[PDB]
Amino acid sequence: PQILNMHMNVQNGKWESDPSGTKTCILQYCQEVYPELQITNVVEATIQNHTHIVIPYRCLVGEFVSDALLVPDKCKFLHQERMDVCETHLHWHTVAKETCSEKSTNLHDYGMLLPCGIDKFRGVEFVCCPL
Amino acid sequence: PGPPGVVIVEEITESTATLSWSPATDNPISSYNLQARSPFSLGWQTVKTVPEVITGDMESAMAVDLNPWVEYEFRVVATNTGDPSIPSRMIRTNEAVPKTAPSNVSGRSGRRHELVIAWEPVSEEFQNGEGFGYIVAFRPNGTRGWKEKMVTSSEASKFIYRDESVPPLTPFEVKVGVYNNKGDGPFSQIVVICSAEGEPTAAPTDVTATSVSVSEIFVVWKSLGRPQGFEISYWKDSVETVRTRGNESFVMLTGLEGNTLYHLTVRAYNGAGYGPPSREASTTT
Repeated sequence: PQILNMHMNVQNGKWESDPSGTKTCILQYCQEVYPELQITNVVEATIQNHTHIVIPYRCLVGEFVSDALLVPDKCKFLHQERMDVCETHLHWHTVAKETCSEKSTNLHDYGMLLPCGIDKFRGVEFVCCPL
Repeated sequence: PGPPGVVIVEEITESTATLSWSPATDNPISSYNLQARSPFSLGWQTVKTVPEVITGDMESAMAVDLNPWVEYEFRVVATNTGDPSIPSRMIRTNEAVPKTAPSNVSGRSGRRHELVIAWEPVSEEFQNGEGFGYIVAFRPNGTRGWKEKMVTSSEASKFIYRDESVPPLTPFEVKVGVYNNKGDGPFSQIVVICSAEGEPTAAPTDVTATSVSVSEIFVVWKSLGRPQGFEISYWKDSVETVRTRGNESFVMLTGLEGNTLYHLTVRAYNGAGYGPPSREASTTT
Protein backbone atom coordinates (compact mmCIF):
# COMPACT_ATOMS: atom_id res chain seq x y z
CA PRO A 1 0.00 0.00 0.00
CA GLN A 2 1.42 3.35 -1.13
CA ILE A 3 0.40 6.66 -2.66
CA LEU A 4 -4.47 14.08 -9.08
CA ASN A 5 -3.16 11.47 -6.66
CA MET A 6 -2.57 7.82 -7.52
CA HIS A 7 -2.33 4.75 -5.30
CA MET A 8 -1.19 1.14 -5.50
CA ASN A 9 -3.84 -1.54 -5.98
CA VAL A 10 -2.72 -4.17 -3.47
CA GLN A 11 -4.96 -6.77 -5.14
CA ASN A 12 -3.85 -6.30 -8.77
CA GLY A 13 -0.44 -4.64 -8.47
CA LYS A 14 -1.05 -1.55 -10.63
CA TRP A 15 -1.59 2.16 -10.01
CA GLU A 16 -5.11 3.59 -9.82
CA SER A 17 -6.15 7.23 -9.75
CA ASP A 18 -7.89 9.02 -6.88
CA PRO A 19 -11.07 7.13 -5.88
CA SER A 20 -13.16 10.31 -5.77
CA GLY A 21 -11.38 11.79 -8.80
CA THR A 22 -10.74 15.11 -7.03
CA LYS A 23 -7.69 14.80 -4.73
CA THR A 24 -4.52 16.38 -6.13
CA CYS A 25 -1.15 17.40 -4.64
CA ILE A 26 -0.53 12.40 3.34
CA LEU A 27 -1.22 10.09 6.27
CA GLN A 28 -4.95 10.82 6.19
CA TYR A 29 -4.98 10.18 2.43
CA CYS A 30 -3.35 6.78 2.99
CA GLN A 31 -6.10 5.86 5.46
CA GLU A 32 -8.89 7.03 3.14
CA VAL A 33 -7.38 5.10 0.21
CA TYR A 34 -6.92 1.89 2.26
CA PRO A 35 -9.79 1.94 4.79
CA GLU A 36 -9.48 -1.82 5.35
CA LEU A 37 -5.89 -1.33 6.60
CA GLN A 38 -4.61 0.25 9.82
CA ILE A 39 -2.36 2.99 8.45
CA THR A 40 -0.27 4.33 11.34
CA ASN A 41 2.48 6.28 9.54
CA VAL A 42 3.91 7.22 6.14
CA VAL A 43 7.46 7.18 4.79
CA GLU A 44 9.15 8.02 1.50
CA ALA A 45 10.31 5.18 -0.74
CA THR A 46 7.64 5.99 -12.93
CA ILE A 47 3.84 6.15 -13.20
CA GLN A 48 1.74 6.63 -16.32
CA ASN A 49 -2.05 6.97 -16.54
CA HIS A 50 1.84 10.73 -19.91
CA THR A 51 4.79 9.55 -17.82
CA HIS A 52 5.98 11.04 -14.53
CA ILE A 53 8.87 10.11 -12.23
CA VAL A 54 7.74 10.33 -8.60
CA ILE A 55 8.93 9.03 -5.23
CA PRO A 56 5.86 7.45 -3.57
CA TYR A 57 4.87 7.54 0.09
CA ARG A 58 4.62 4.09 1.67
CA CYS A 59 1.48 3.72 3.77
CA LEU A 60 2.83 1.91 6.84
CA VAL A 61 0.32 -0.61 8.20
CA GLY A 62 0.02 -1.51 11.88
CA GLU A 63 2.98 -1.46 14.23
CA PHE A 64 6.31 -0.39 12.78
CA VAL A 65 8.58 -3.18 11.52
CA SER A 66 12.04 -2.14 10.35
CA ASP A 67 13.03 -3.09 6.81
CA ALA A 68 15.34 -6.05 6.25
CA LEU A 69 18.38 -4.66 4.43
CA LEU A 70 20.45 -6.69 1.96
CA VAL A 71 24.17 -6.70 2.76
CA PRO A 72 26.17 -7.94 -0.25
CA ASP A 73 29.54 -9.56 0.31
CA LYS A 74 32.48 -7.24 1.13
CA CYS A 75 30.08 -4.49 2.29
CA LYS A 76 29.36 -3.16 5.77
CA PHE A 77 26.07 -2.94 7.66
CA LEU A 78 25.92 0.28 9.70
CA HIS A 79 23.27 2.05 11.74
CA GLN A 80 22.79 5.19 13.82
CA GLU A 81 20.29 5.87 16.59
CA ARG A 82 19.66 8.66 19.10
CA MET A 83 16.84 8.56 21.64
CA ASP A 84 17.33 12.31 22.24
CA VAL A 85 16.59 13.41 18.65
CA CYS A 86 13.76 13.04 16.13
CA GLU A 87 14.56 13.84 12.50
CA THR A 88 13.03 13.41 9.05
CA HIS A 89 13.53 10.74 6.40
CA LEU A 90 15.54 13.14 4.23
CA HIS A 91 17.88 13.82 7.16
CA TRP A 92 18.64 10.16 7.86
CA HIS A 93 19.12 9.46 4.15
CA THR A 94 21.67 12.28 3.96
CA VAL A 95 23.31 11.06 7.19
CA ALA A 96 23.58 7.54 5.77
CA LYS A 97 25.00 8.81 2.47
CA GLU A 98 27.50 11.14 4.14
CA THR A 99 28.58 8.35 6.50
CA CYS A 100 29.50 6.11 3.57
CA SER A 101 31.32 9.03 1.92
CA GLU A 102 33.45 9.55 5.04
CA LYS A 103 34.59 5.92 4.72
CA SER A 104 35.14 6.34 0.95
CA THR A 105 32.20 4.06 0.11
CA ASN A 106 28.77 4.33 -1.52
CA LEU A 107 25.31 4.11 0.04
CA HIS A 108 23.90 0.85 -1.25
CA ASP A 109 20.68 0.60 0.78
CA TYR A 110 19.05 2.14 3.84
CA GLY A 111 15.96 2.04 6.03
CA MET A 112 14.28 3.87 8.88
CA LEU A 113 14.30 3.02 12.59
CA LEU A 114 12.21 3.94 15.64
CA PRO A 115 9.45 6.28 14.42
CA CYS A 116 8.80 9.37 16.55
CA GLY A 117 6.14 11.11 14.48
CA ILE A 118 4.53 11.39 11.07
CA ASP A 119 7.39 10.53 8.69
CA LYS A 120 9.97 11.30 11.38
CA PHE A 121 12.32 8.77 12.94
CA ARG A 122 14.94 8.49 15.69
CA GLY A 123 17.39 6.16 13.91
CA VAL A 124 18.62 4.85 10.57
CA GLU A 125 20.02 1.61 9.17
CA PHE A 126 22.11 1.51 6.00
CA VAL A 127 24.69 -0.47 4.04
CA CYS A 128 27.90 1.02 2.64
CA CYS A 129 29.57 -0.85 -0.21
CA PRO A 130 33.09 -0.46 -1.63
CA LEU A 131 33.87 1.46 -4.80
CA PRO B 1 37.00 -4.52 65.34
CA GLY B 2 34.43 -1.79 64.75
CA PRO B 3 32.63 -1.36 61.44
CA PRO B 4 33.68 1.25 58.87
CA GLY B 5 31.57 4.37 58.48
CA VAL B 6 30.17 4.47 54.94
CA VAL B 7 31.49 4.02 51.39
CA ILE B 8 31.87 7.14 49.24
CA VAL B 9 32.15 6.36 45.52
CA GLU B 10 34.32 9.13 44.08
CA GLU B 11 35.08 8.03 40.50
CA ILE B 12 33.19 5.66 38.19
CA THR B 13 34.37 4.15 34.91
CA GLU B 14 33.23 1.25 32.71
CA SER B 15 34.72 -1.47 34.95
CA THR B 16 36.25 0.51 37.83
CA ALA B 17 35.01 2.52 40.82
CA THR B 18 37.34 4.54 43.04
CA LEU B 19 35.84 4.63 46.53
CA SER B 20 36.90 5.68 50.03
CA TRP B 21 35.54 5.24 53.55
CA SER B 22 36.00 6.54 57.07
CA PRO B 23 38.25 4.21 59.09
CA ALA B 24 36.97 1.61 61.53
CA THR B 25 37.83 1.32 65.23
CA ASP B 26 40.82 -0.74 66.40
CA ASN B 27 39.99 -2.29 69.77
CA PRO B 28 45.62 -3.42 65.25
CA ILE B 29 43.64 -3.86 62.01
CA SER B 30 45.26 -6.11 59.41
CA SER B 31 43.29 -5.26 56.27
CA TYR B 32 40.08 -3.81 54.86
CA ASN B 33 37.95 -5.97 52.56
CA LEU B 34 35.49 -4.66 49.96
CA GLN B 35 32.19 -6.23 48.92
CA ALA B 36 29.64 -5.17 46.32
CA ARG B 37 26.05 -6.08 45.47
CA SER B 38 24.12 -5.77 42.20
CA PRO B 39 20.60 -6.83 41.17
CA PHE B 40 22.35 -9.76 39.44
CA SER B 41 24.61 -10.72 42.36
CA LEU B 42 23.60 -13.51 44.74
CA GLY B 43 23.92 -11.20 47.71
CA TRP B 44 27.05 -9.37 48.76
CA GLN B 45 30.20 -10.64 47.05
CA THR B 46 33.85 -9.71 47.45
CA VAL B 47 35.48 -7.59 44.74
CA LYS B 48 38.97 -7.36 43.30
CA THR B 49 40.70 -4.13 44.28
CA VAL B 50 43.78 -2.03 43.55
CA PRO B 51 45.91 -2.57 45.57
CA GLU B 52 45.33 -6.32 45.82
CA VAL B 53 45.49 -6.09 49.64
CA ILE B 54 44.04 -3.00 51.33
CA THR B 55 46.20 -2.53 54.41
CA GLY B 56 44.87 -1.14 57.68
CA ASP B 57 46.33 2.34 57.16
CA MET B 58 44.53 2.76 53.81
CA GLU B 59 41.11 4.43 53.84
CA SER B 60 40.46 4.08 50.09
CA ALA B 61 40.80 1.60 47.25
CA MET B 62 39.86 1.09 43.60
CA ALA B 63 37.38 -1.68 42.85
CA VAL B 64 38.07 -3.28 39.46
CA ASP B 65 36.59 -5.93 37.15
CA LEU B 66 33.09 -4.47 37.39
CA ASN B 67 30.51 -4.95 34.71
CA PRO B 68 29.67 -1.97 32.47
CA TRP B 69 26.28 -0.30 32.97
CA VAL B 70 25.35 -2.27 36.10
CA GLU B 71 23.98 -0.82 39.32
CA TYR B 72 26.34 -1.44 42.24
CA GLU B 73 26.38 -1.00 46.01
CA PHE B 74 29.51 -1.21 48.16
CA ARG B 75 30.47 -1.87 51.78
CA VAL B 76 33.71 -2.31 53.73
CA VAL B 77 34.65 -4.93 56.33
CA ALA B 78 37.48 -4.66 58.87
CA THR B 79 39.62 -7.59 60.03
CA ASN B 80 42.18 -7.85 62.82
CA THR B 81 36.63 -9.89 61.44
CA GLY B 82 34.18 -7.13 62.39
CA ASP B 83 30.77 -6.01 61.12
CA PRO B 84 30.39 -4.53 57.62
CA SER B 85 29.90 -0.84 56.98
CA ILE B 86 26.73 0.99 55.96
CA PRO B 87 25.91 0.25 52.29
CA SER B 88 26.87 3.00 49.87
CA ARG B 89 24.53 4.80 47.50
CA MET B 90 23.34 2.98 44.40
CA ILE B 91 25.74 3.87 41.58
CA ARG B 92 25.96 2.58 38.01
CA THR B 93 29.08 1.89 35.97
CA ASN B 94 29.62 3.72 32.69
CA GLU B 95 28.35 2.39 29.38
CA ALA B 96 30.39 0.19 27.07
CA VAL B 97 29.95 -1.77 23.85
CA PRO B 98 28.23 -5.14 24.36
CA LYS B 99 30.46 -8.20 24.63
CA THR B 100 27.88 -11.00 25.03
CA ALA B 101 26.04 -12.52 22.06
CA PRO B 102 22.74 -14.34 22.70
CA SER B 103 22.86 -18.10 23.21
CA ASN B 104 20.69 -20.89 21.77
CA VAL B 105 20.20 -19.41 18.30
CA SER B 106 17.62 -21.85 16.92
CA GLY B 107 14.44 -22.08 14.88
CA ARG B 108 10.76 -22.53 15.64
CA SER B 109 7.63 -23.79 13.92
CA GLY B 110 5.96 -21.36 11.55
CA ARG B 111 3.93 -20.83 8.41
CA ARG B 112 4.75 -22.10 4.93
CA HIS B 113 6.88 -19.07 3.98
CA GLU B 114 8.13 -17.94 7.40
CA LEU B 115 11.71 -18.22 8.64
CA VAL B 116 11.26 -18.18 12.42
CA ILE B 117 14.57 -17.40 14.16
CA ALA B 118 14.80 -17.50 17.95
CA TRP B 119 17.42 -16.85 20.63
CA GLU B 120 17.79 -16.61 24.39
CA PRO B 121 17.57 -12.93 25.44
CA VAL B 122 20.51 -11.22 27.13
CA SER B 123 19.90 -9.83 30.60
CA GLU B 124 20.73 -6.24 31.53
CA GLU B 125 23.85 -7.58 33.28
CA PHE B 126 25.47 -8.16 29.88
CA GLN B 127 23.80 -5.48 27.74
CA ASN B 128 26.49 -2.98 28.86
CA GLY B 129 24.49 0.10 27.85
CA GLU B 130 21.22 1.80 27.03
CA GLY B 131 19.50 1.27 23.70
CA PHE B 132 20.43 -2.41 23.62
CA GLY B 133 19.17 -4.52 20.73
CA TYR B 134 19.88 -7.42 18.41
CA ILE B 135 21.00 -7.72 14.79
CA VAL B 136 19.51 -10.78 13.08
CA ALA B 137 21.53 -11.83 10.03
CA PHE B 138 20.50 -14.71 7.78
CA ARG B 139 21.31 -16.06 4.33
CA PRO B 140 20.51 -19.19 2.30
CA ASN B 141 23.02 -21.92 3.09
CA GLY B 142 26.02 -21.53 0.80
CA THR B 143 25.33 -17.99 -0.40
CA ARG B 144 27.64 -15.02 0.18
CA GLY B 145 25.72 -11.91 1.20
CA TRP B 146 23.53 -11.47 4.26
CA LYS B 147 20.05 -10.15 5.00
CA GLU B 148 20.17 -8.22 8.28
CA LYS B 149 17.29 -7.08 10.49
CA MET B 150 17.50 -4.77 13.51
CA VAL B 151 15.47 -5.88 16.55
CA THR B 152 15.26 -2.85 18.84
CA SER B 153 13.51 -4.61 21.75
CA SER B 154 15.99 -5.74 24.40
CA GLU B 155 13.55 -8.40 25.66
CA ALA B 156 12.84 -9.81 22.19
CA SER B 157 13.55 -13.52 21.82
CA LYS B 158 12.53 -14.29 18.22
CA PHE B 159 12.01 -12.77 14.78
CA ILE B 160 9.90 -13.92 11.83
CA TYR B 161 10.88 -13.19 8.22
CA ARG B 162 8.24 -13.65 5.51
CA ASP B 163 9.37 -14.36 1.94
CA GLU B 164 7.00 -15.83 -0.65
CA SER B 165 9.94 -16.77 -2.89
CA VAL B 166 11.60 -18.98 -0.23
CA PRO B 167 10.28 -22.56 -0.43
CA PRO B 168 9.61 -24.54 2.77
CA LEU B 169 12.41 -26.41 4.54
CA THR B 170 15.12 -24.18 3.05
CA PRO B 171 18.31 -24.17 5.16
CA PHE B 172 19.53 -20.75 6.26
CA GLU B 173 22.80 -19.75 7.91
CA VAL B 174 21.82 -17.46 10.79
CA LYS B 175 23.76 -15.08 13.04
CA VAL B 176 22.34 -12.95 15.87
CA GLY B 177 24.47 -10.03 17.05
CA VAL B 178 24.10 -7.35 19.70
CA TYR B 179 24.47 -3.57 19.91
CA ASN B 180 23.77 -0.61 22.16
CA ASN B 181 24.15 3.17 22.14
CA LYS B 182 27.95 3.08 22.40
CA GLY B 183 28.46 0.75 19.44
CA ASP B 184 27.99 -2.70 17.98
CA GLY B 185 28.81 -5.99 19.66
CA PRO B 186 29.77 -9.48 18.54
CA PHE B 187 27.73 -11.89 16.45
CA SER B 188 26.79 -15.40 17.53
CA GLN B 189 28.29 -18.46 15.90
CA ILE B 190 26.65 -19.41 12.61
CA VAL B 191 23.80 -21.89 13.00
CA VAL B 192 21.77 -23.54 10.24
CA ILE B 193 17.98 -23.59 10.62
CA CYS B 194 15.35 -24.59 8.09
CA SER B 195 12.35 -22.47 7.16
CA ALA B 196 8.62 -23.03 7.49
CA GLU B 197 7.20 -26.54 7.30
CA GLY B 198 3.65 -25.26 7.75
CA GLU B 199 0.54 -27.12 8.86
CA PRO B 200 0.03 -30.61 7.38
CA THR B 201 -1.66 -30.13 4.02
CA ALA B 202 -2.78 -33.69 3.20
CA ALA B 203 -5.55 -35.61 4.96
CA PRO B 204 -5.11 -39.26 5.96
CA THR B 205 -6.32 -41.76 3.38
CA ASP B 206 -7.68 -45.31 3.59
CA VAL B 207 -8.84 -44.81 7.19
CA THR B 208 -9.86 -48.34 8.23
CA ALA B 209 -11.65 -48.83 11.55
CA THR B 210 -12.43 -52.34 12.79
CA SER B 211 -14.15 -53.58 15.93
CA VAL B 212 -11.79 -55.57 18.16
CA SER B 213 -13.75 -56.18 21.38
CA VAL B 214 -16.91 -54.84 23.01
CA SER B 215 -15.06 -51.68 24.08
CA GLU B 216 -12.11 -51.45 21.65
CA ILE B 217 -11.81 -50.35 18.01
CA PHE B 218 -8.57 -50.44 16.01
CA VAL B 219 -7.97 -47.65 13.49
CA VAL B 220 -5.28 -47.46 10.80
CA TRP B 221 -4.52 -44.95 8.05
CA LYS B 222 -1.67 -43.98 5.72
CA SER B 223 3.58 -34.50 2.03
CA LEU B 224 4.13 -30.76 2.39
CA GLY B 225 3.66 -30.48 6.16
CA ARG B 226 5.35 -33.23 8.11
CA PRO B 227 3.05 -34.93 10.65
CA GLN B 228 4.17 -34.86 14.28
CA GLY B 229 1.11 -36.89 15.27
CA PHE B 230 -2.51 -37.63 14.49
CA GLU B 231 -5.64 -36.54 16.36
CA ILE B 232 -8.69 -38.79 16.01
CA SER B 233 -12.25 -37.63 16.71
CA TYR B 234 -14.99 -40.20 17.33
CA TRP B 235 -18.69 -39.72 18.01
CA LYS B 236 -21.66 -42.02 18.51
CA ASP B 237 -25.27 -41.51 17.42
CA SER B 238 -20.47 -36.75 22.75
CA VAL B 239 -17.48 -35.63 20.67
CA GLU B 240 -14.20 -37.07 21.96
CA THR B 241 -10.69 -36.48 20.62
CA VAL B 242 -7.65 -38.71 21.12
CA ARG B 243 -4.09 -38.67 19.80
CA THR B 244 -1.42 -41.12 18.67
CA ARG B 245 1.75 -42.38 20.36
CA GLY B 246 3.91 -40.13 18.23
CA ASN B 247 4.14 -40.21 14.45
CA GLU B 248 2.43 -43.57 13.91
CA SER B 249 -0.31 -44.73 11.55
CA PHE B 250 -2.76 -46.26 14.02
CA VAL B 251 -4.62 -45.96 17.32
CA MET B 252 -6.75 -48.23 19.50
CA LEU B 253 -9.85 -46.60 20.97
CA THR B 254 -10.66 -47.98 24.42
CA GLY B 255 -13.51 -47.58 26.88
CA LEU B 256 -16.27 -47.64 24.27
CA GLU B 257 -19.82 -48.92 24.64
CA GLY B 258 -20.75 -52.44 23.58
CA ASN B 259 -22.68 -53.10 20.37
CA THR B 260 -22.64 -49.39 19.56
CA LEU B 261 -22.12 -47.63 16.23
CA TYR B 262 -19.25 -45.13 16.26
CA HIS B 263 -18.22 -42.63 13.58
CA LEU B 264 -14.64 -41.50 13.21
CA THR B 265 -12.36 -38.99 11.49
CA VAL B 266 -8.57 -38.59 11.58
CA ARG B 267 -6.35 -35.56 10.97
CA ALA B 268 -2.63 -34.89 11.36
CA TYR B 269 -0.91 -32.12 13.32
CA ASN B 270 2.49 -30.57 13.96
CA GLY B 271 3.84 -27.47 15.69
CA ALA B 272 2.20 -25.21 13.13
CA GLY B 273 -1.36 -26.53 13.46
CA TYR B 274 -3.76 -29.20 12.27
CA GLY B 275 -4.40 -30.68 8.85
CA PRO B 276 -7.55 -31.46 6.88
CA PRO B 277 -9.82 -34.23 8.21
CA SER B 278 -9.96 -37.65 6.61
CA ARG B 279 -12.97 -39.48 5.20
CA GLU B 280 -15.48 -40.58 7.83
CA ALA B 281 -15.04 -44.21 8.92
CA SER B 282 -17.48 -46.12 11.09
CA THR B 283 -17.89 -49.54 12.70
CA THR B 284 -19.96 -51.15 15.46
CA THR B 285 -18.58 -52.76 18.62
